[PDB]
Amino acid sequence: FTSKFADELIANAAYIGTPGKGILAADESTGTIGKRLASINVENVESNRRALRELLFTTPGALPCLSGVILFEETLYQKSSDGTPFVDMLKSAGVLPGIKVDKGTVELAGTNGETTTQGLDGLGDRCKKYYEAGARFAKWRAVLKIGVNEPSQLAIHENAYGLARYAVICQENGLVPIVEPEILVDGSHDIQKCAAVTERVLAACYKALSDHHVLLEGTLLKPNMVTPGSESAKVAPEVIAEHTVRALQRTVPAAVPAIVFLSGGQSEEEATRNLNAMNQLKTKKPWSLSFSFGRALQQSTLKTWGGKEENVKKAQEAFLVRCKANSEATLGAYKGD
Amino acid sequence: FTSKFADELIANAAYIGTPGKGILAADESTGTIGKRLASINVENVESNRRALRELLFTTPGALPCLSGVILFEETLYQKSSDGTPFVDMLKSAGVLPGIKVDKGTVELAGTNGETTTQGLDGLGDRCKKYYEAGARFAKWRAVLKIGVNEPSQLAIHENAYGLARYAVICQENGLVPIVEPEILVDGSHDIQKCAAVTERVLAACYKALSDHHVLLEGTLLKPNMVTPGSESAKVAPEVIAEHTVRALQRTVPAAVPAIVFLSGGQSEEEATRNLNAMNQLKTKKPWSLSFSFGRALQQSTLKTWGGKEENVKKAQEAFLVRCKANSEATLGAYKGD
Amino acid sequence: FTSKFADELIANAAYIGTPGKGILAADESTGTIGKRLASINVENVESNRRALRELLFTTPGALPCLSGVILFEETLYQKSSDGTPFVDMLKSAGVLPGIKVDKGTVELAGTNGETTTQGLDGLGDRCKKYYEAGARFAKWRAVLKIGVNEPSQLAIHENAYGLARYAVICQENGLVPIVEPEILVDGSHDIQKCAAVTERVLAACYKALSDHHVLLEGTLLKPNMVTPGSESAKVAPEVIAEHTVRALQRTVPAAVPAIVFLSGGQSEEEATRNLNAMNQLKTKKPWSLSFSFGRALQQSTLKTWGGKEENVKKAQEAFLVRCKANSEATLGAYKGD
Amino acid sequence: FTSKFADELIANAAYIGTPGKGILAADESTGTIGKRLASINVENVESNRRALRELLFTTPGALPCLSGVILFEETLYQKSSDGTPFVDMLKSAGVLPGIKVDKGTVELAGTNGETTTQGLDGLGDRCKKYYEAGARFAKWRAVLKIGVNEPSQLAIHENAYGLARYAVICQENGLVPIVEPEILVDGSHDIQKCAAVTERVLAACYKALSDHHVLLEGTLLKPNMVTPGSESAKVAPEVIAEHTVRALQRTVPAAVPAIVFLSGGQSEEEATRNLNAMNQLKTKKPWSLSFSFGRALQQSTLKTWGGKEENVKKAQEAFLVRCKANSEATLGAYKGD
Repeated sequence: FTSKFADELIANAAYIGTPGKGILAADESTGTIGKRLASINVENVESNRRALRELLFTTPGALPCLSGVILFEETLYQKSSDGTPFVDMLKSAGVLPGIKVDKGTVELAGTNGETTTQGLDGLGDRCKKYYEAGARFAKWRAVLKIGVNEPSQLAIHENAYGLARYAVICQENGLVPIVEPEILVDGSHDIQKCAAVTERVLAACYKALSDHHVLLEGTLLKPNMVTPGSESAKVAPEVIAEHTVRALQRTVPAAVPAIVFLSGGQSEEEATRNLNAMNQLKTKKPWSLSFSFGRALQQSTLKTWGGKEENVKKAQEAFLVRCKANSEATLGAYKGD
Repeated sequence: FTSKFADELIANAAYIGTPGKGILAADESTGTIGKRLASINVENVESNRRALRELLFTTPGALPCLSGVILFEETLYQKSSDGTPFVDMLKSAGVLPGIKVDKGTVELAGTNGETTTQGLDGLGDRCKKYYEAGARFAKWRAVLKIGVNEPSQLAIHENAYGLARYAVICQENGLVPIVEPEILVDGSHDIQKCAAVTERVLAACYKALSDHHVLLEGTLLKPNMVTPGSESAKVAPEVIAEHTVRALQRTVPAAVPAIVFLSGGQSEEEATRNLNAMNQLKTKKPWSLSFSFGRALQQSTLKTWGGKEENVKKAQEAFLVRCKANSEATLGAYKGD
Repeated sequence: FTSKFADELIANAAYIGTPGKGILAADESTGTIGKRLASINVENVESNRRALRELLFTTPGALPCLSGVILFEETLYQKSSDGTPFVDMLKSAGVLPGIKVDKGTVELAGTNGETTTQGLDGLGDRCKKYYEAGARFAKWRAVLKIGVNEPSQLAIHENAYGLARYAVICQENGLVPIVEPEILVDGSHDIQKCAAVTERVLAACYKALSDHHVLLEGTLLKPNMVTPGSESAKVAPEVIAEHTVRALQRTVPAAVPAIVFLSGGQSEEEATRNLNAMNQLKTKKPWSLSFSFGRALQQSTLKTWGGKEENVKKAQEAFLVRCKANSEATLGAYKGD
Repeated sequence: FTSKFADELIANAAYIGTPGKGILAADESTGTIGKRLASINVENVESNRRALRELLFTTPGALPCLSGVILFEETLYQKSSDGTPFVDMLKSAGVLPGIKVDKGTVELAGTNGETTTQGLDGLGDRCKKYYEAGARFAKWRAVLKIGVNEPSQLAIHENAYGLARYAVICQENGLVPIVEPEILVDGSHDIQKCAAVTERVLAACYKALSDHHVLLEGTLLKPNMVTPGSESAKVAPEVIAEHTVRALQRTVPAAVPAIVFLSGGQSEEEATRNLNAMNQLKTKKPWSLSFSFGRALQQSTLKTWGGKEENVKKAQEAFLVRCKANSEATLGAYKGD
């Protein structure tokens, strides 16, 4: 398998990992963004979703910190207040538009609330329409949990091979697949457990991608950082960095151009600090270590904004703060704000 | 000497050397651009200079290939057709605006047509106005020639210490100085001679910068590539690369973040190919090897454009071709057109 | 799985990959060395085997080019003419002694002459005795072939999991396992085929090693270079290098410290030139690229020596030539004889 | 200036900077070693100096940690107890023998106790004899002090140009020159002052080496680490590392293959820790950062070795500890002992 998009996939995937840049995940479904809007007393109508995404995308200074922005299908075709398609707004600034293509998760019978991710049906034709609409990368999220018997062989197998198949289809249709095998932080396991599970899961995913003949140079990885569980004592950025980078060195081929971490419920500042520490570690890292943050990029902007329009300039200043901080983190040059 | 701009100088100088980006030198005076406009039957009025710079700067896809654009003073204050100041147009795309600050050359008594560069008088106050107008780097060109007795000790000394003093003033006023000691190609000397002269000159320049207590991590170097003289047989990109990188390894401190080659006499394609070969050399290179090209970036765009407006879309496609090619060259990934 | 030897394994595996050094494979059994001795009219008695190994190991200048020497069990316990144990001779020069621990190959029923490698029975106790005798690394050779239906899923699976189990036992007993999945060069397949098969095989091997909880940082890889088949047209070193390094980038974790190529029927000079080209390639290589050569290091020495003792000084100068050339090749600094 | 030794100079200088290796400075004159021997109640006769250097050089395990050993003229021609010439002992183990060639310092009139280094007279003929005796590198120590008006322009100029001229003569006779501009720690100045003085001194030295047409690729630098003065509070290894590496980045061309730090006033453990921290700094370092230690390698060995021969095995185990620790420090892998 050589795609006709092979050169463009390799160029775009490498571009996403440009030092100083990372990805804004703005791909929250109509429901998920509902929750976010609720959490700051705003109705979930298309009026407000458009307003919020426009706030982000027209923040002075923000787009230059961004190699990519993950959109939801609605937003991919939406225009701003002045009739500018968001995808053009992105492109003008050198930002690749991305598209969430998974159709969410379902529970696996005979497991303890483990899931598999849906979305392969008609995915080829979707990806082609998305490419035609200006998308150049894709997202698919697989979710694994840590427990006594988790993640199970079945959960791993299903999620790895679901990611691999998604990756091929993406590449056939000119979209760089972000491979996202998220290991949830939930629990009182220690960082060593997280490390072992992350190592096992990534090794399963790269084996699957090899079996599916995926062009690794035309892909991205969006893994969790290796951290203690959500109920365990927090640990310094340097400890997160050591464990995380060691896990990646053990599993992720050099052919992969960039690793764009998910924040997974870490605070805005903590996510930045952890990423920074990874870029300050003197060790073999044959991939860019960057960000693909949603909540960790938007949380404080959502709050400053609240509802209406006096707080746009203030919320845009807040958004710039986090974009700039994460950009600095990719270069290992974040000093704190 | 610690500048209050020290952090911003270091961040901006590092930014210019971002993999995938380089500098467009669009800083040709009112007269020099006249020549270029003449050469394609366009009158040299402010109407057309603005139109040409706008053509370049509003090329879809081009700005993302550019970490910086060197402007002439006129262009620094000019706006586009839609009222956007060029410096804002550039910033929105993450491009640093730069300013040519030298006042040209004068001949040195007692030499064989060797020059020194003028421009120190009132330079501080100029740089400060330029900073306030949105400029964040500066350019000063010293010119050296190769002859039986050239470059002379006097020419070298004058040009190195003129550059050093310019560099300090720049940094005091928040402009990253591009240090440009251009060794002209004119003559029948071979590449070995060029190498020895380039090594001598750069060693003189870094000595001067040390004596002037310049913050090297807040500077840039725009040297000639090491090539045979104008009357000698041209040589393969691999040979240009070997001699050039060896010269830089011998002279340019690792503290300097990036080396942005001038194109000099070189064609569009030749400049790209030579830069690419440098980025394919596996050797210790503690600086970004990038581009600061004028004619090598504009030549084919100037021609396609000709005069008027049906040839804008076509000329912008031509400009994108060269921007994209040089961007690929900074990554060592240029495969040819 | 944490070994008590973990720190020493990681230090020794990293040591083998020291730039300027590689491995001499002198581990040919009593029969195989018989063939080699025959091929230059010498009887296969313990007298001569000792004489030949002593010739190699007492070559002025040779041992400094060697981070390791793979021995056969006989040689591990043998002394030189003057009562110096070879293992002390090696250690004095900073050379790690290694031990061949596989018991050869057997054919797999239902395949077309594909093999699996034997030797797991009592391997733990062997490795412990070998460690006590001064061995610090081990060798196990798996063999895969290329054909219409080869290598088969069964061959791959058997060889990968045989290597993995061998690797853990090694590490439990303080021997750095060289993981050697040799894909035989035999056939008229092209280099693209070799690339695809090498990529599939290595991916299967690292999956197995992960399943077996092997410490990658305490291992080595001895793969075939990626080459056209033995019956296909030879190609330039730079082509071998491009395909080989690409295959390794796609499959071998950064955690592995070093890759010591087998020569696999290449000539002395060709092996050196191919290794050199790999170290001249500007590309992400998170491991040392070195040599583990047998015939490619000894062939010309065997011949110069012949049988008799007038040709020792001459044969030792020949051996030094190849040691020195391969040492230079590890640094990318080999220019030809 | 092209030496006939140019290839061998470049290969040997690069060899000295092999990761995992550094230099033992055992070159203390008849007087200086007197002091060391006195300090542990041993008479300064050639009997005992030989015994001490033999102790070091015949330590099981030590030589593999060493790319070079700097000798005093006496030791260069000495043999061990068993008739083995030291230079053969070194070579057998892959260690380059080096020779101290300066003839000590003299005071500069019109300065405040500043010195210049002697030794240029007949140095060519000495270097040639030394090369013939098996030496392949050389050492010359310049001494600078830090005061209100020190180091003076005159002291710097004299020492830089003395080093440059020494370097040329070395290279003409096939010895890699170690350039050693030692800035003494004496005083109450802070680390920032040491940094500024080290940067000024090194910049003067590389300017001089350029003027003298020295082949940088065939040289070594032995500078002080950047530290607080002798009367100021000691500072953490990370702070030493940051200031030291920054000073070198600012001044030492990439063409120089290795920087072999002098230990100066530092303890064994402190020297190792500081070196290690430099190799753990994530920053552009286009040279090997290694060691050329005297006191920091020998101090604890001198003490364990009382004078008599029952304490040799114990003192050799102590010497191995420091060799092993510094070797690990060159790799950034020292964890403490």
